[PDB]
Amino acid sequence: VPIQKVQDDTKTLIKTIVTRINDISHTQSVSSKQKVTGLDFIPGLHPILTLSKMDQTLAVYQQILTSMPSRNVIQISNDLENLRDLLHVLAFSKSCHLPWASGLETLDSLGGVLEASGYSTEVVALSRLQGSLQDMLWQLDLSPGC
Amino acid sequence: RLDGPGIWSDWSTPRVFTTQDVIYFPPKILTSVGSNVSFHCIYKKENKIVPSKEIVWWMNLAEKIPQSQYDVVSDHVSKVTFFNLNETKPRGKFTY
Repeated sequence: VPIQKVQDDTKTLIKTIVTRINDISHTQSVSSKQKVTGLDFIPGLHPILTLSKMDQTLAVYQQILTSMPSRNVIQISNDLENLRDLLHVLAFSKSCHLPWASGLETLDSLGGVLEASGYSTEVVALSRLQGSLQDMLWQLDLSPGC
Repeated sequence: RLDGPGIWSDWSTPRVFTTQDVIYFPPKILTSVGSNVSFHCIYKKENKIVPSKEIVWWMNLAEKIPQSQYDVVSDHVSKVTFFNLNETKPRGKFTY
């Protein structure tokens, strides 16, 4: 397993998800950094310093995206899974043992927001995902640690 | 029975309706091109009804509505008035 190739592919998957969100016109007009109350469970821009943090963040995003009926969103969830797997192989090449992140146990609340306001959940989840991926991409050269 | 010595029915099954923060009235408007529509809202913050001067309105979370459109109907409630409406352009599945 080439380490350099895996690192570049990890970069690529992150850029890939970011660009996908860029294609989604309604998400572009929405501020990534902006805080919206109720959506706090979604892992938005809050410093993601380490690989385990990245893994749990991506896991929660996958869990949220899986529940929303949209063709683009299902794939984004899949991309997030592959990104997690890439992080796991990098952690292996670095001699780190990454436990497989479960999603949020606290999904019993997400149903309410999905029912009441689908639009808010989708736009927030996508814009915060794009932001989180951008800082992850920035930090992946900084020699990320476990 | 309205007329005469009617017996009362039993009570209906109780129905509980627990409201959520923030009120829109109306919740939805179905209209045609060229009409005028206005919305009113109340914003509840930590079991308190905020003053109307504080309330600001937004469209699709993209941008703030110009201040000229706002009208203060009352101390608790704020209102926006739209004129010469243009067709809503659909974003993905959403028509409105």
